[PDB]
Amino acid sequence: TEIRVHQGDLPNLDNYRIDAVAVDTETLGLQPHRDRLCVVQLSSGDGTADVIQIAKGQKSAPNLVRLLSDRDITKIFHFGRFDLAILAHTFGVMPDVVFCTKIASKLTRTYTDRHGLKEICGELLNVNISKQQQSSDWAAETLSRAQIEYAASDVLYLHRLKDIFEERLKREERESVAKACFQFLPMRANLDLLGWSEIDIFAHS
Amino acid sequence: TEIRVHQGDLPNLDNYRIDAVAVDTETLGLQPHRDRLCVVQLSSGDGTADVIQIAKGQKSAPNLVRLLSDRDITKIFHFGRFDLAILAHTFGVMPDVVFCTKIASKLTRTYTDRHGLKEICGELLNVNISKQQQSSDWAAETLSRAQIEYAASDVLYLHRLKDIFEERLKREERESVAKACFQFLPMRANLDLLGWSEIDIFAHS
Amino acid sequence: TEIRVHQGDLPNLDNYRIDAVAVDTETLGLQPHRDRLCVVQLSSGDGTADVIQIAKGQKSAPNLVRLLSDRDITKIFHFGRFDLAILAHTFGVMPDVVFCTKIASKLTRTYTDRHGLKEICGELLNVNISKQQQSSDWAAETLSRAQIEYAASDVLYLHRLKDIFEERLKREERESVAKACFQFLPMRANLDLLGWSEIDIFAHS
Amino acid sequence: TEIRVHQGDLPNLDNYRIDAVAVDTETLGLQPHRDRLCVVQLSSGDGTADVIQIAKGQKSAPNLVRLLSDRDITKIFHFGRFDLAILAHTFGVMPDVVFCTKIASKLTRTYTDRHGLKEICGELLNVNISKQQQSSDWAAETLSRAQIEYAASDVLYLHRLKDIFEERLKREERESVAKACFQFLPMRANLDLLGWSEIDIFAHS
Amino acid sequence: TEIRVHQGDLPNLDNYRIDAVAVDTETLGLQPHRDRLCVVQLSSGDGTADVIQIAKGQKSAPNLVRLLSDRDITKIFHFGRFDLAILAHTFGVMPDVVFCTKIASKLTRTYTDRHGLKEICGELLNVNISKQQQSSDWAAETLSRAQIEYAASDVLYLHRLKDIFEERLKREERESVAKACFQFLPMRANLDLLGWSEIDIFAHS
Amino acid sequence: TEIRVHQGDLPNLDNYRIDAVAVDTETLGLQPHRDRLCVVQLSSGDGTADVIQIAKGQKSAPNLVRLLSDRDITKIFHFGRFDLAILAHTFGVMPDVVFCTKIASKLTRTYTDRHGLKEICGELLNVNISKQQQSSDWAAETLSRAQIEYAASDVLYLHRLKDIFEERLKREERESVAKACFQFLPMRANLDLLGWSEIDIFAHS
Amino acid sequence: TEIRVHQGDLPNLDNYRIDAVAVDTETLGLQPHRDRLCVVQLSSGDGTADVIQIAKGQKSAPNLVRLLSDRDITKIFHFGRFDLAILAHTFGVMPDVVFCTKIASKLTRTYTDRHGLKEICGELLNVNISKQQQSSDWAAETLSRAQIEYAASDVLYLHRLKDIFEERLKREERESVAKACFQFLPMRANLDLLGWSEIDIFAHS
Amino acid sequence: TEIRVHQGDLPNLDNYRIDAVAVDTETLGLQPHRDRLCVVQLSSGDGTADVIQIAKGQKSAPNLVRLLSDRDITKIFHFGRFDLAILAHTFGVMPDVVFCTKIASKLTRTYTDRHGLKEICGELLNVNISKQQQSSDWAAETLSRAQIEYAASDVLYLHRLKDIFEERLKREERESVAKACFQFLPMRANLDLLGWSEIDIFAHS
Repeated sequence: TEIRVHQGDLPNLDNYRIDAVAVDTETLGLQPHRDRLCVVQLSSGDGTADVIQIAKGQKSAPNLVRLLSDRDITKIFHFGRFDLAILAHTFGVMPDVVFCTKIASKLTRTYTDRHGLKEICGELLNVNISKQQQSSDWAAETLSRAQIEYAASDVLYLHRLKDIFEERLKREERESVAKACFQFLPMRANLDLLGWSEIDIFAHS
Repeated sequence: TEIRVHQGDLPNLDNYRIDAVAVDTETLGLQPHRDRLCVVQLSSGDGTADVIQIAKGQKSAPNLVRLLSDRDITKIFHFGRFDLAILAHTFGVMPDVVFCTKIASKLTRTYTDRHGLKEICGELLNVNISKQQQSSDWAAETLSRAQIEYAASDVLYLHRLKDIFEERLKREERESVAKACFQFLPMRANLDLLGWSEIDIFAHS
Repeated sequence: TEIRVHQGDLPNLDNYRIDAVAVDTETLGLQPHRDRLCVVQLSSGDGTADVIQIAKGQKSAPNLVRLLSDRDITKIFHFGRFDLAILAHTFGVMPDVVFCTKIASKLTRTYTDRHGLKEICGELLNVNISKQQQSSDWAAETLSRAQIEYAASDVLYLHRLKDIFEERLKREERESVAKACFQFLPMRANLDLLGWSEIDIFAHS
Repeated sequence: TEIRVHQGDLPNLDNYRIDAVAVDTETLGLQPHRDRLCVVQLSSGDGTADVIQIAKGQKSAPNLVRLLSDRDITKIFHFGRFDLAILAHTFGVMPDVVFCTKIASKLTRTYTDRHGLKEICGELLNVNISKQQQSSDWAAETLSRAQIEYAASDVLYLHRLKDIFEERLKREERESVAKACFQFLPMRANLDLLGWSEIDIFAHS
Repeated sequence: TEIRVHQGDLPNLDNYRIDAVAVDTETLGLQPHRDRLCVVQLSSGDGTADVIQIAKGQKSAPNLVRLLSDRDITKIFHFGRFDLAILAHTFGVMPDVVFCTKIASKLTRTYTDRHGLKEICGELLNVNISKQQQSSDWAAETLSRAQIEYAASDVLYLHRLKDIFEERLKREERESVAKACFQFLPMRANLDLLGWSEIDIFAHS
Repeated sequence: TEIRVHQGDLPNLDNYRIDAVAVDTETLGLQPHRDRLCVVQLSSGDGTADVIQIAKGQKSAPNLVRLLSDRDITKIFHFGRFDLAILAHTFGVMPDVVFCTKIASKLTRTYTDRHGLKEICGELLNVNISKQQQSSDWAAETLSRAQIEYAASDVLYLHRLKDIFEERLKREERESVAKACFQFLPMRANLDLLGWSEIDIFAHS
Repeated sequence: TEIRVHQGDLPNLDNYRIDAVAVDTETLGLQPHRDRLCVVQLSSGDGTADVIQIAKGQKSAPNLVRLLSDRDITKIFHFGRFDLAILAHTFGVMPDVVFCTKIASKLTRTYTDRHGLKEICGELLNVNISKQQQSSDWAAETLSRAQIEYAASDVLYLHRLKDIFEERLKREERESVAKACFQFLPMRANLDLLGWSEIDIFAHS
Repeated sequence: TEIRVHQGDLPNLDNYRIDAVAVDTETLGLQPHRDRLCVVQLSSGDGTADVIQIAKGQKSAPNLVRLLSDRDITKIFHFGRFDLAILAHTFGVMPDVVFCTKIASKLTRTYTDRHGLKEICGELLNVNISKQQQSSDWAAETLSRAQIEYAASDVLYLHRLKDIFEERLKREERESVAKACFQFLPMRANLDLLGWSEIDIFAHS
């Protein structure tokens, strides 16, 4: 696979005049206020991916942010609740046209309790994703080849998954449910940033 | 306290030419598929209430349902997640313009973990609500006077709470958060009806 | 109330030529293999009760056992799962025509999670049962008056409860469910005696 | 291994003029109100099995349903509590002559806590059951060969297990216990359909 | 009631020419290695008690310790597991003739799960023990009168309890079990001193 | 007591030329990043207290911060872990000469597990603190008299507690332990602000 | 591995004129009142073992019981708490001179939390025990060779373990602790038979 | 590798004229009051290590203790909380210049919750340490070759880890936090020795 590695931002949007872009992030941890965004991955759904290393203290990435803001382009995530939070905290823009394969999995793969990306890719595409056998310092000045391949591998399959999940949501007549969930997901992320990350706001207690 | 008790439906909406109506329900239990709707309470905020007994197997209540469907009238609930579910299950109409005092409490009364209606009314209005010392047969053919007064007490104060909560949401600058939560609440209730009542659809696990 | 106290057995069945008898027991504890039966209580529903003190090592109680065996008389219990076990373990006869107010409560009082006898009697009859504020031996040669009255209070109201629960079971269309539960209850007690007292035999795990 | 795959129903009952039939199901999940019946598997106890694909919204399967309601034919299940529930919900007929290998295991294999079908077949028959390599889409229009073979494997051994268990139920003198449990099992499944699926109806709490 | 308060040790054993003595202690906490012995209380079973203040770092109390080591005198404790440990840690002598009302309660009062001294005295002697409403500094140079009376109240009733528990142990044919438990109790206390305070040494895991 | 209420800051430090000042805060909740500081309370150890209401968005309080920064003045807190965190978050200055009555209680009152201020004041001083039991909105523009009295009550007694705790720490030879804990406490609060508030940094796991 | 299999009893005691015998049992489960004794294994400590099949309903085994009753012969068990209980329940004799390798392990192998026989034999002897990969029917008329060998492996190594544990107990000066524990172990087993199997009789709660 | 094994103490400090020494211990268990220190491992950070066997009852090791006391030499531990406790308990000297790789990991490796030495060495150095298959008797008079190699492997890499963690702490600007944690760590160990080993002294509860 071809993986293009960039510093700071995309050079241009020539490769992203499309209807949907797959998006993922890597960080130093699960807490956006402590653990900075380190790498952002994008894919057009073809056999290539873009991996953008983000510098410490970087507040802007103009081309990427133009992609994130374009209402005409659906951003595909796996568990977008986190990626939306860290992206909004880092660059100040919250995407509002999104698709999340984890919510879709919870709405369609009702015969299992395993909704991780590895299990989804294995079941839906017969593609074997190999997951890192160790964690690493994503803030390293120079990423290893294994890191680059793993980061690109996290976005290469989201288009095919979205297509399959759209077929399943149509078959079982749950399209409007998913649509409402996706509409609320950015605000769920905002609730996380504001301090309710450990609270199910809709629960009785 | 004037409490008007009706069988089946309101006679008309002459008392409900207003911008917001407080709504509550009573049932035989927490599971809409097993436990039928027994009582619906309404208040215009003028210190009076309407208590409508719903018959077993009743499928229609055109005047009440006309009120519930009117998008120009905000329906105020406390923990509307349940009431919306049972109302939609019973009458086939899902309200889509709502305000929930429990979500508002969780978004504003951040200094406590106790969000029940009795406590909210106590703190915000210095009004003492006396709650039943046991449960009762809400399906009884004739409700007792104590039952009627208890049922009306659940709607008499929701307008005043909504006014106060709106002041607090404005003060802490969380109005758009609450608006998005209320917009999603009917779909959360629908998700409950469809079989996800025990699942936080946005959680990682 | 007149409470007649007997040693070992009823003198005769002159007071029990009836269709239903209320039954309760008092033991040295919850484990029938260790904790012996001490008292058996009966009521015809006429507001009087018989309290039969059972001696240590007693193997027979012929008049009582004739009552327990008579298929034309329904035995009413509250949580008969236990009483059936201790009676069968002590006298060798398992009743097979029974009614249990706890199962009936779980099938009809779906609006609460409190199914104890005190709450049922309070909510269904407005009768205040006063429960012992301390424990007792019950193996005492001579029971106190307070002890005798506390024991009688457990059988004095079961007929009225059975009548009301039968009305509710008919109303909610659960008569055949209750009948099957009562038909299985003696075997559930037998399973307890055989060693499965801590196992839900129908659970997946 | 001959596996005949059908859509909707058996062509005839020529293969099922027998005293007992092994039955299993596959669904979209564990909740009958949400997750539809997708496959029914049958076996005569021979080296072949019948796999019947059930269409979405299908209300009738007359030849199969005649088999399910034939009181002269024992239906053998593993954990029939579920299969009975989904079958009764889908076709409106509750079988009432059943044998469950999981209840039998809990009554006889008291030296282990693993009562799943794989462990039982391994210990009792030295047969190696290979389980699904993923939780596939049982609602697929065309089942894969792996799916068909896995579905058949669930019924091929239930006759031999039923035979062995009935020797250890007579050896350990538990025949009447097992018979009563099997007689109650359809009502346990009905209770599941009515809304008590999470409730041990016989427990103290 | 007469309470004699002493510094360091009894002046003599003139009041303790008896076959059994009730013993209790007070400390700065539950961990003998950190929390020193502050008070020891004794009673002959009559209407008076002796309360002995132990100084910080005190290693010897010859008259009291003489009493503790006299094998012709049974030492009565409530939950002697603790008192034996702290006494041996402080004075270097482990009593080996003991009676514990907590073990006796667990072996006889099988109809309850509350085995504390207050509950025992109330049920077996209709005596109301009033327990201090706030812990206090038992190491204070001068004990208050209320403190002294509480400390004495903890030993005044143990003889009467021992007599009743012995009657019950004979009645229920558990004398040899209880005797063997009391014989083992000092070694359980030694195990506590050696570092096994959180381990049931007889448990499977 | 005389309680002087101020907006924003002390007028001067004329009342605080002292060696130790008692400090407490009130906020909108437990999470410093979400819940703003609303009230700061101070006491010289006399019979009066100062209550300074802090406005939304206030960044500066020069007289208060002079007191908080003065290394020659010990700041007495109860559970200073929180107050230090919120003070440093609000005004940008972390006090570094502190005494915490809760740590001292945990180091000296080893005979109890209840270390709250009400219980400590009750035991050590025989002073009854009455708690609001209401939990009001401390950000209100005008505080009620009850709010002012409750807020002052939290600082009026800390000097007397500090004196007693110092006596006990000397008696049990734990002075250097307390000194080390107090020296680390500001860094524990900083760790809370940085994102480790739910992590015991010294735990094995 | 000479293994002699017998029916009912040893033919004689010619192989057991020794000072310590390794003993183990197999049953149909963990509950002696429900699960009968099926096999008894004995070893003189040499390279051979005796495996005695016990018949259903068998009440006597005179030669075995002669061995179990002999006070001059130490019975070595691993987790003798169970074996003593089932032996006493089956044959009516409680051994009173015992050694348990699990208690010894808990008193000496303080550097691990795994006290099972496999771990002990592996660490202390470098002997690899391969345990049953599936439970089995120990009541089978004919045991398989693999089954018999598994049964023999449980007694073949206990003498060597006892020798090592006694040396280690001497090294850490815990001989009298172990002796007292072994003396109490038969009464712990009796307590299990009487109904306290789930209770640590020495715990505070 | 070169591993020098000594009895009692180092002969001299000729190999330890360095700024920092890696230190680890092995014991008979986790409780210093019960489980004696058995082995001490030292490294200069080069490819060799010293392994010192400590005798039972040994109170002094002058050269080792001289090293531990020298404030110009930083002692590197992994989870030094334990080693500091056991060293001070055994030799009476509490080191006060320390670096702990577990605290450093918890302050920098925020992207994982697994902070054990094996994981750290695997991630940071790509060195695979193979750990024993169980624990072992570290009190043996003669250690095995496998024991000696396993013990040396625990100190051989701490210098390289300290260098990497120090670079990361500078990078993420947490140097002063780490320094304060390390300054408090010896007092945390002292708190463990004094009896607060199970208590987070800074927690609210």
